[PDB]
Amino acid sequence: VQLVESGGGLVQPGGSRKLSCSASGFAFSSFGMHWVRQAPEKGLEWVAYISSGSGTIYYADTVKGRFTISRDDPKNTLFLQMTSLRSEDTAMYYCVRSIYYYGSSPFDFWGQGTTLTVSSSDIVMTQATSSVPVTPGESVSISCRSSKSLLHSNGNTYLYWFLQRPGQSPQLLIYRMSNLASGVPDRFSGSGSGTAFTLTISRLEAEDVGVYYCMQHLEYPLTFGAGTKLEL
Amino acid sequence: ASIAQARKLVEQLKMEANIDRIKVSKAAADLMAYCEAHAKEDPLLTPVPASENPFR
Amino acid sequence: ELDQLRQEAEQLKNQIRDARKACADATLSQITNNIDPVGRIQMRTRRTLRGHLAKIYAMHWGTDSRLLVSASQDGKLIIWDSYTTNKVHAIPLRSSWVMTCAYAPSGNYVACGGLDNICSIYNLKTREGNVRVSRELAGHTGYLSCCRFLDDNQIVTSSGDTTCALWDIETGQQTTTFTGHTGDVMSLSLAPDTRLFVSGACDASAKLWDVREGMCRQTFTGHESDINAICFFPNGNAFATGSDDATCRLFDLRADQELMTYSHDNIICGITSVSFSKSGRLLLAGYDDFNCNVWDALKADRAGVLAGHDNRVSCLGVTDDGMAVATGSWDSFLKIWN
Amino acid sequence: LSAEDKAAVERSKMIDRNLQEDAERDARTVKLLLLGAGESGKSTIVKQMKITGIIETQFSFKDLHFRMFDVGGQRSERKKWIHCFEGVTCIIFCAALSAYDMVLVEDEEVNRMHESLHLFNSICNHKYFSTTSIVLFLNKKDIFQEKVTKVHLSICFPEYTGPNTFEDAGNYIKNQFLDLNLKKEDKEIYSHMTCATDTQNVKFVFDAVTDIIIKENLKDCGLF
Amino acid sequence: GGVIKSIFTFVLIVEFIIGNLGNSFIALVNCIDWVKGRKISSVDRILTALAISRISLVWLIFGSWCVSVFFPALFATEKMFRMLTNIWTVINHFSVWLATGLGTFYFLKIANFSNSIFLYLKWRVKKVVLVLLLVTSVFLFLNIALINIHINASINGYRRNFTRFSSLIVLTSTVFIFIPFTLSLAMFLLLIFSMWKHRKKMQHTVKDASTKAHRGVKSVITFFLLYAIFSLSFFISVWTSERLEENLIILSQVMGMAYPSCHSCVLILGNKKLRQASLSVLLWLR
Ligand SMILES: CC(C)CCC[C@@H](C)[C@H]1CC[C@H]2[C@@H]3CC=C4C[C@@H](O)CC[C@]4(C)[C@H]3CC[C@]12C
Ligand SMILES: COc1cccc2c1cc([N+](=O)[O-])c1c(C(=O)O)cc3c(c12)OCO3
Repeated sequence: VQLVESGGGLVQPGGSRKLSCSASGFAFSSFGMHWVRQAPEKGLEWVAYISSGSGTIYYADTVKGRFTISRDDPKNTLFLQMTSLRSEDTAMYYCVRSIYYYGSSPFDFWGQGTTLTVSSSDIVMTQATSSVPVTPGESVSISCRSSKSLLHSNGNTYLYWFLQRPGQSPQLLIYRMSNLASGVPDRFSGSGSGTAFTLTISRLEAEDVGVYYCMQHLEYPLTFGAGTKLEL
Repeated sequence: ASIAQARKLVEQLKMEANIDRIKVSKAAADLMAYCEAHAKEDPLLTPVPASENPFR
Repeated sequence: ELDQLRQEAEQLKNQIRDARKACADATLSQITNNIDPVGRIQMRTRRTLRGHLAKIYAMHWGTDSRLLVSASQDGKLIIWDSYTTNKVHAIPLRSSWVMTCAYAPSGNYVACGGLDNICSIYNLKTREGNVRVSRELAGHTGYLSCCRFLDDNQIVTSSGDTTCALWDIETGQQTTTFTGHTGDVMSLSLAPDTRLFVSGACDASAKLWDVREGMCRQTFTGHESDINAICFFPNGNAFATGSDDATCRLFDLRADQELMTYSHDNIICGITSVSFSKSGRLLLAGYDDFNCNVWDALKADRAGVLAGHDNRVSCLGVTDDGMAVATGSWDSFLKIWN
Repeated sequence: LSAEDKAAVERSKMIDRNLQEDAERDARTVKLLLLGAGESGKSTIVKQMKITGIIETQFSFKDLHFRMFDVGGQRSERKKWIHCFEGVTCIIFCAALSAYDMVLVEDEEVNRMHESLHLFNSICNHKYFSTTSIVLFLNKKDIFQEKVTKVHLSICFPEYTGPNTFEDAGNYIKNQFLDLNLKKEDKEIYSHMTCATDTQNVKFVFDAVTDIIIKENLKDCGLF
Repeated sequence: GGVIKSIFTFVLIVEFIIGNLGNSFIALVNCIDWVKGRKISSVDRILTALAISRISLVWLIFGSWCVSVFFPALFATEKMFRMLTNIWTVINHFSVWLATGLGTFYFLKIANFSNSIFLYLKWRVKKVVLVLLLVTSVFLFLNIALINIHINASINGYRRNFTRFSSLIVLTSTVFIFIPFTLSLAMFLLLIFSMWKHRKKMQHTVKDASTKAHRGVKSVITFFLLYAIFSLSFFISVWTSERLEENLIILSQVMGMAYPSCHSCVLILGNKKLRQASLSVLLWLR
């Protein structure tokens, strides 16, 4: 599976562009396709979300109305039309596929991403731990706090853990705060009380080196954490 | 020919005719023990309060 | 001499009958005569599943007792959700005429067989996100009547060529065939210990097998018509059979004989699907008169009528935790009762 | 509901919509079941009509996409999988006219014509086939025409007393098949004598199927 | 004059009884079938709706005659005249368009063509008939508004200072009842054309008997010619003939009872399930 994207670059303030994400190796027409940003030296913030069949449309409050997201099932391509751009939009844009059921893994795959350069009520989630000095073979846990309790009435908690290797894209580690994502080593695990969470990690290796984030999927203004960094 | 089939049938009957059997009363007692031991944990027979019922 | 072999077979049958009579001292009624009545079991349609365009021929649950798979004759294998009415998946089937369906105990595979003569394994969990074919198990020369999952690599399959076979998925060949029936095998039930399974067939005889050895240990005959359903007792040392003679029979493995007959004068229609409750006290049979009759297994007294279908009840499924009884009939609906 | 549950509901609605569209597409396609005895012309019918498991023949005629299912393979007692084909609109039966004087190789006492007669009697009075109409195809018309001079039909039917002419013998075979229909009220049998070379067999099936569709529409409305 | 008025009263009574009998037959047989759980189609549901609409219409018209004979002083206020005109428009629109919707059901299922729109309607016939009866609401509202305007003009003329107003509202109602009548006639003509083509095709190939079963019409066409000539005669009599205003009310109610009464004798004959129920009732009688 691959989601290599295109578009973006150097634009003037208040310009227009059309970012594209190209799909391959998976059933694009059945997946829910998100757009996630990343400020050049900051965390990620959810921006847009198309649904299968374009039935559901959602934007972040920062880009509400300013941006429009659309999909092209016959050609397996995502779009994010942008007009009246501002300086806050300098970001490491990603296209993210999220499938649509329980027992399934939303945000399972992340694209490679394109670079954009600009010239001159939502549940907040924080990780005050920030920088963590780590050594290989030592168990280290990452804590994430939620402004609103994440235990929905259906008994299914909504918390997603990602690890970003340097110069790479986020890869899903934990979905629903407890389940392990496919292709992830069994060392990773998750537990908590529904409001305060921990991402327990076993003996650490070079793969675990990176920066970790936590996302809520309960209320659709999906907010990522500040980003706890694990330096070796 | 059919002689091989008849021999196979007789052999199978030999295996069915040599295995041990228990008295039907003992089997009935065993089924009673199973039914009583798990009667409290059978929702269909003993409806579980609707709070725990996932089909409200 | 063929006559000599026939005489030996008759003598051995007489010996088996003598031993069976000797081991039988008191029928199940005498011991259960003093047991408490089960009561009037009443059920309501908690959830009705719609979306099938043809008659539902098979339905199986999952390990979690939350998911459910249904096979109709329009070539659709919809994976439902009994907790909330929701079509998780919809597998388009090349062979529309499907008579059996199965769900893997791990929950990653399903199966579908009909007059096509193939146990098509489907991969529910995948990186591409859509359900496709794992492999096509084409070794049977008869129609696929029932199939059940031993593991993620082993599936036991019954067919209309009077044989059954254990398949190994990673190779896709018959690991061990089961032979000895002389009639259309209808239904099989893997025992809880995943070592034995009973195969009731169309010769009014249900044959027990052991998967590992691959040879038939016990044979049971008390019926007079085709056995159309089978289901192990939850203990795994007994099983029920539903046949076209409108009678359900419970057999015990150790004594090797029929114990109770679940027959009523008002029932003329033959059973199609038989399943047990979690404790085994309750025997649910999907009869041919558009109704599901609920039988007490220990005492032959009917205790409920799940009459909610406008056509023949073909498949019956009781949850692993015993919290729901899915009844799929030919009116193209599935109903969850509790 | 939560966001994941909302996505689940959207996915279920999409699957339902796709199934509804599949139902839309299959409205004009129509499901026939082909049956007959051994070497009775079933292969001839299929070959004409286009131009183990069960075989499927797909063929079109004025927006009617017929799917015919042949269960010649997977031989069983047939009382165990026939209920699958209850919803079929038509049973295309093939009967060999030339089988009156040719008996079964396995049992010469069992005339193949009589076997076809008995199997039609089973089909036309069956639990799941009360309402399904039958399109009757007497194949081997040329062979039967040649054989009507050779062998007297009385050797096959003890009740045969008519002249051994192609016509009268053909109608006698036709009635021997039709008056098996004890309830000649709901199900209707359309009898055609095909000659293994006729090009209108698919044309015959077309208007027979349209007639059956109209009959079922009247029955559903109650006007019939 | 008086003799024709008495004849109209007697035939009005007879039409009331026959309408009661037909509508009750349909309604109670369908209710009995529903109460013990047989399969219920859509044609029988539409028949239930039509039967209840027609029995309500005949009850309204019979109450009109009752207040005509028992309490003429109640006509003397004209307020219940306004009320009865409004309810008559509402229920007559409901009944006539319900019959039209049943005809649409028949045309959509019985007929066959290669047109795509016809295929869409045939597949969704249930939604088609439901949406047809739903969109008849605009026609119903227009008829209420127009008849209310006519009666308001009539009282305004009466207040300033009738048969002429009655004639004009009669013409308007005739036009807006021809509007669904034309649809029913065209639909039945297309159905007849399709069945004629099917008859020709079955004559060319193997054969027809059940096409005569659909066109049972042992008295349906005999009904309609008599109804057409009777309606034309009454229209002409109101238009130009003399001494119809004296017996205008009774003749109006009996002619209104036409579809309500007789027309379900016709549904009984056409409906084979209903005719089987009627045959069972007749066998019980003997
Ligand atoms: C032939 C087709 C158009 C049928 C039309 C029926 C019309 C013309 C008939 C049917 C019932 C009739 C009404 C029945 C009763 C009354 C009450 C009376 O105090 C004034 C006339 C009035 C209000 C009639 C007016 C005409 C009427 C509405
Ligand atoms: C069972 O119902 C019907 C069976 C056969 C014919 C008709 C009919 C029902 C109606 N209808 O809806 O009242 C009509 C009408 C009409 O007035 O609509 C006009 C007609 C009709 C029919 O045939 C000639 O012209």
